[PDB]
Amino acid sequence: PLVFPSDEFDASISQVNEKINQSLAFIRKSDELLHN
Amino acid sequence: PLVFPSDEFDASISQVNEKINQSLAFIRKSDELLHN
Amino acid sequence: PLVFPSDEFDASISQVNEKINQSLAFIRKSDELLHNVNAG
Amino acid sequence: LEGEVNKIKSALLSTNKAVVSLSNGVSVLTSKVLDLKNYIDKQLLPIV
Amino acid sequence: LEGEVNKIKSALLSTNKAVVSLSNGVSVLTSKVLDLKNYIDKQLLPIV
Amino acid sequence: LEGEVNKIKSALLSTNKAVVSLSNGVSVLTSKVLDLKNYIDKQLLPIVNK
Repeated sequence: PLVFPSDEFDASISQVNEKINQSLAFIRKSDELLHN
Repeated sequence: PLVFPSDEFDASISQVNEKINQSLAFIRKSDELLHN
Repeated sequence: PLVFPSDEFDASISQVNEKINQSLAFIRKSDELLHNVNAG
Repeated sequence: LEGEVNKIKSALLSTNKAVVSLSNGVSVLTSKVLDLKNYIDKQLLPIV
Repeated sequence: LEGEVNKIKSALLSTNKAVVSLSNGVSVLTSKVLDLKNYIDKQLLPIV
Repeated sequence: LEGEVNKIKSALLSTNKAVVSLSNGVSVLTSKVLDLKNYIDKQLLPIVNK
């Protein structure tokens, strides 16, 4: 039988997208300061 | 017969490289100013 | 025997992780210097 | 010192754009890796 | 000027956290790509 | 402030190198992902089919 470890895979990919958005947020603040 | 969506996939991978390239170009302009 | 190009795949993946580390080593240095400029 | 600081500000602005550009690229790459996993799971496995 | 750079110092600090975040992202993504390759090699292929 | 406008300069320079590195890391990851896709497409499927 073949059972892909799918739910973990999906949770990890969501963790990746979360880190990407955090990244964009830290940048959004750096830009803010600069424009001040 | 299964048919992999291998044309939109190439196109997406191509845009990923373009962004990696843009990223490098921006750092190039940043190091330039700093060296100036 | 189809054969997955495994040895080369693992080599590349190891190169990716080695680059992530060097990236973080550069950031560590940048922070170290920035906490050296003045105060909070 | 004015421009010295005004040069650095401009560089940092390019650097920020660099990080955003890379993040967007990783975002796209992440969806394609998900696509590969879903293809293997939903399309390939059921037939093997 | 104490301030114009002040923002810059804090701005670079936030830019640095952005890179640490994207790095952690890329790090997890890398493990998943490795998982796929291992799944195809050790699970799928033997049965194909 | 002088010696501090230079510190920040050296820090940014290190931050830029941090981005160049991560970018090269992602570049290689991208080529491996394409590799996986091509393997499934050009090597696996044809056998999973005929």
